[PDB]
Amino acid sequence: LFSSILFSIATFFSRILGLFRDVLFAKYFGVSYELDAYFIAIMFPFFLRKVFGEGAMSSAFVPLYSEKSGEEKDKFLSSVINGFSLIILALVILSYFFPELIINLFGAGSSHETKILAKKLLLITSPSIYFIFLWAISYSILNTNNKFFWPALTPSISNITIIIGTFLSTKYGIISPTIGFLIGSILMFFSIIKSIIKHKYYFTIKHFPHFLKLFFPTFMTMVVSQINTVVDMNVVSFYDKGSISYLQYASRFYLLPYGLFAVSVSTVVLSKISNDRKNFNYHLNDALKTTLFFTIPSMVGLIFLSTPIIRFFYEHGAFTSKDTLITSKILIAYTLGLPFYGIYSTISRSYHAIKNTKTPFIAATIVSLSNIILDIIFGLKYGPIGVALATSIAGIIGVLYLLFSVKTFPIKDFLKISLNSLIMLFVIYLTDFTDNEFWFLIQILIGILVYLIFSSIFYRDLIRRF
Ligand SMILES: [Cl-]
Ligand SMILES: [Cl-]
Ligand SMILES: [Cl-]
Ligand code: NA
Ligand SMILES: [Zn+2]
Repeated sequence: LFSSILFSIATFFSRILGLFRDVLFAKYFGVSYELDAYFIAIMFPFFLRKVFGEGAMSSAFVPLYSEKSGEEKDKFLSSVINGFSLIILALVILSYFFPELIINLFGAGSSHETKILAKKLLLITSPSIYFIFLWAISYSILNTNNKFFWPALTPSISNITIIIGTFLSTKYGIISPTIGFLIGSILMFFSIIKSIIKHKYYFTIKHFPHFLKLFFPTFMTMVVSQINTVVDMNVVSFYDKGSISYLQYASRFYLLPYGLFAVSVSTVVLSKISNDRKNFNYHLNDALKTTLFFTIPSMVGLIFLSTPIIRFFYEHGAFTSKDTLITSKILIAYTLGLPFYGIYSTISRSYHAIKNTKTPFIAATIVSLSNIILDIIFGLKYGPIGVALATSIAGIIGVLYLLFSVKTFPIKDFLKISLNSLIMLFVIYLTDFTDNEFWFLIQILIGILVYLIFSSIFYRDLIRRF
């Protein structure tokens, strides 16, 4: 629909801007115990943000808010706000009085100086949760009114404040981007405060229990799917200092091709399932093909060009050649799972599309359990790269479960796409001559052209018919 395209525009801007935030992190801080500390401090809010944000709450909030009429709707809203305010307040109190609990939750293995600094920053990040939660509620209200572009854009506020703090980091140090994180949350809330403050306030949580009853199922899938990144970070804290920062650089960069190829391309087609349930198996079939068509070649390219890509974006200022080597290898480790997490995401969102919460949940559980196990075994011994690989392998396991669940997969088109991807690989390999920092961009363009040529050869009849 119109709102999906608009949503992609808003999200695209916010994520590219986010990338610039990370790039400046590499420039001004590189890999350091202090950036580790900053990451630990912001993880708790960010964990909460990612869980609730981008309309996660909406799924349960929309039906219960929109249905009500009169000032019972206003009462409902106030009930939710008050309830969450209670939980949040408890959290912030606990944070201030037992910061070692929070620190150990996210960075148990980090060094002494890192933990001290992370406490200091925690004092600044803790209040952000309240504003993030209010931002999430406000967001939902907007979704009831079918406004999607501007809410989707608000994350850019946070990115700009953090960026600015990074620019001021040469004057104030690590605390500047932390205060920027805080202020960023505040301005994100104020940007859409009107959706909340127009209604009246009632001193009650009367409807909060019902809201929790309905919300809980979507909450559990968000927690389980997200908890993995917390586990990854926690585990790598036990490796040499700077590991958290390595993993954050690699994963934040990795989230661009994942978000673009493993999720976004499959959105449009997936919409059909919601409107045409009777043909789910057929529609799902198509979706999978779409996913593969993008994820398999990308992976190849990303792996073949991981080092030059990483060097182009990150190797400035404090970020050093050693950091490029290490981060590039981590990025490969994540990228090996790209097609598997694409398939995973497609099947999961389709099941969600036919009102099935059980299977996506179970798959999430398998992936999370596997990732914790493999993070222990491989992460502790082999550090960041081991953690990333654990994530990818876990993805493979989840894919096997889901594939045995839906009992359908486009084998023929998988083979054709893999073949075209290896032709592409062969051509880009042959063209690896100049060894110039800017050469990889050309190599991507060449690769795209090769891949589309041979795809058009192997899909001639499909292009003609359509
Ligand atoms: Cl950040
Ligand atoms: Cl209710
Ligand atoms: Cl009710
Ligand atoms: Na992992
Ligand atoms: Zn109620």
